[PDB]
Amino acid sequence: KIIHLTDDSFDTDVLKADGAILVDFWAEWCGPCKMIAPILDEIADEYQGKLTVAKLNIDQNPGTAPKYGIRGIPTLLLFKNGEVAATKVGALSKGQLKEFLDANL
Amino acid sequence: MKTIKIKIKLTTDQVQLCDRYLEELTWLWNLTLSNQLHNHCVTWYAWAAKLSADLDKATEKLDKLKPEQQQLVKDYYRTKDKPRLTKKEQELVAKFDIFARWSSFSLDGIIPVPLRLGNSGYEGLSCQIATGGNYWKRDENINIPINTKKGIIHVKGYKLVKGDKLWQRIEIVPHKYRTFPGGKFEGRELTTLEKLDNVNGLNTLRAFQNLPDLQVSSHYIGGLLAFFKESWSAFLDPKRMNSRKPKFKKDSDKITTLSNNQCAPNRIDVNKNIVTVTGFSPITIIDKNWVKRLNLSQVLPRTYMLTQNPSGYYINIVIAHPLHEEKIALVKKLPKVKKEFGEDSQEYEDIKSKIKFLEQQIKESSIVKGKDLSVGIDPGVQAVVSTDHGALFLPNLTRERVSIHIEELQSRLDNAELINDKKWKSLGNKTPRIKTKNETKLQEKISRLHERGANSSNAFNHKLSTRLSRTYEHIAWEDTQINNLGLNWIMRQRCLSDLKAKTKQKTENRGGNFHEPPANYSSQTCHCCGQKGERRSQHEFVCKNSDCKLFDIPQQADTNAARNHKQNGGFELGEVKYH
RNA sequence: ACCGCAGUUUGGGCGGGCAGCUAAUUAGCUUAUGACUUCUAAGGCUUGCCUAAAAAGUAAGGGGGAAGGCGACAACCCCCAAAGACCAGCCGGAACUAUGGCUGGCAACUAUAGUUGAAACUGUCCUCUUCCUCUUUA
DNA sequence: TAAAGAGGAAGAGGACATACAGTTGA
DNA sequence: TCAACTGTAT
Repeated sequence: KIIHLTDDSFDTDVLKADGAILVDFWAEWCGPCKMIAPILDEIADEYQGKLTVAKLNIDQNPGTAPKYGIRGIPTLLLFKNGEVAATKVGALSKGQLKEFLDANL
Repeated sequence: MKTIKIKIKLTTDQVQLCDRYLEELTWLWNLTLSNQLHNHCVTWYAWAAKLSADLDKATEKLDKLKPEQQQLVKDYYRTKDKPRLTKKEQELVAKFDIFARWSSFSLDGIIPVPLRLGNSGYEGLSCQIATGGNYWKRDENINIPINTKKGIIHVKGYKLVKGDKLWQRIEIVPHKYRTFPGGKFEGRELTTLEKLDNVNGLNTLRAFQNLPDLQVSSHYIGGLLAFFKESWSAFLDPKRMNSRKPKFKKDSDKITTLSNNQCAPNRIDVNKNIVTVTGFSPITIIDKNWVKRLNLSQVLPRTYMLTQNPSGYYINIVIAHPLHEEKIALVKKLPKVKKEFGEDSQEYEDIKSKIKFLEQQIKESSIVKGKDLSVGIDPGVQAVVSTDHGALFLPNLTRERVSIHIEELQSRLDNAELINDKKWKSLGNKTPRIKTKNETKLQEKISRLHERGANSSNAFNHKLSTRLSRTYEHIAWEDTQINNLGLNWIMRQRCLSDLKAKTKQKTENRGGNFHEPPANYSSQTCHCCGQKGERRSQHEFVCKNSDCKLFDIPQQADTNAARNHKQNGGFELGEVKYH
């Protein structure tokens, strides 16, 4: 269900697309990233329609991460029509991410 | 265990040596912190592997049970809303609690990179990727009407702000231990902090960094390493939610104490009032009651500390009961026999018997027969403690005046700083200003007043705790902090928690009992009836029901609450009271 | 009030202690979150005199010499004195009042007899939180 | 009176208060 | 020749 993002279309897909978009910055050799991936998949299936979610491998879209102040992974950016509505870093727990989204939505 | 604080006088050269030692210990502390942060990754990885195994087991046991209940159980965590389940399903929910925090994962194909910590040791960890470039900073000009749980609040937004350098990626690579550059222990891996207890390796590191060799003794190195071990252990303990990662120490936050936790003072000459400790020439003592307080003919010095305070230089000597020594001598043998004979051997049981016996001897060494008097104590607003028999103890009113004096002196100092800064800028210099002599004197005065306030509060608390411990054998203590929901300024000067802790410890040592009854319905309840009464004033209380013996008789509210606490403690006597 | 010194605090001890009233430079009452010296940005009355943030300093047991300090003062020398005030038991529900009384002994001061000689002390590290001051906006 | 920064302090609250081998050296 | 210091173990 999660959409997979690319550098070339990021502007339109994330900035022009309507609604809030939660983008997770990703890599495969990363530990905590694999800790939190299941949670992101969960949130994808719980909040359908109320929120849209995307994943971006830094190892395949290296240009995007610098542009948005990101210096380490995992990182979560909640965007709303061209601006990041919310920002968070580090492997949150299930509850933490849940109330984070609850508050931000 | 007790601590004796003795004032000492140091010569100028001794002060210079102390300053150099403190600088060296600060450098050591920073080095140890850096090493521990670099190493935390290896612990995190094992923790993650164990967590993954646990999640897998939970998944297996959740699937293996019947499909009817497992769906609702999964949903229980898979959904914000939670219904009132039956005991059957609730048991399984508890049994698979772990899903509340995480969902199963692999952790395979990983490479063990060095992590960067956040505000905890287990959750929130991250792997760094790059340095430089612009960064997010709060912009207060942006007001976002965030619809938090408290409705709409205009929170200050964030925006990208000037960067330090061009954005550059970090070279990913696995973790690697750091090692001593040379010397007799070249190539040793610094697995733990205890590996840093070596003077040789530290000297080698300092040479690598082009700093002079260490001059401090190994005892203070050990003491500082003990402090850091304590702080780190607190950081990693889940049970404490307020202890976080240790901080780096800047030039303005240097260590202020030298700790020797290996051996007592080398010499304590009481006739000429001289103390000989490691790393210093003999130090003179300017204390007049140190020989009577220390009481060397019946105690045993263990460890000590050279401390610096606005009042002067002190030496802390820790003393214990004479038996303490053998106890430790046996305790440090336990790891040997366990390794040698195994926990089932008879030696192990004999050693535990001897430990227990010595511990009991020490404990009974300080028990005093009492008069079996029971007391209820209630912290008050006007009186620091009210007692069941009507006693109201006045607080340490003196410290409020010290606090006011601090207010005024800080106002003066800040005014002076502003005027001096304006004159500095007017002259046309952009370099940071250098502090003046009057400002230094005024700052010293403020520091001394803070110290005097703290010491006064501590002395008052010791006196009151000793009084209560001596008079009473059974003590009931409970605080109605609902008033908190300036009052905070007044209450921060009374130090109720310290008073309670001191009384608790002293009553336990004498052989009494300490209880902490619940607080439910303590201030408004007619203690002689149990009915909720009424107050006709700020401190008076009257019972409601006509059947009361004390009906229509105003009484002190604090006395009422103290007697209620006494009842809930289980003593129920309440025979008499003063006014 | 406050400040300094007596191991740290409280009551007390020696000293420093603005301004006003009354009596006779020195005694009482009111009272300041210390006192004093040098030089200056500023302000006040009318060209002079005053009040002074900041800055840099002085002393904080009593008396007598004394180099040198612009000065508060004082290196050094001589005499006097010595309070965070003694010890050991036994009572105390020990508050108000930061521990009351009795016994014994020991000191000091008075007229062999009296008065005074009070209490407590377990600190350190670390992390969160609170307080305060000064700014800026509303 | 309110709120956010910077800097200086404190209070809460939990732990803690080492022993033997081996080496130096004056 | 014994105090003092450092290394190893937990």
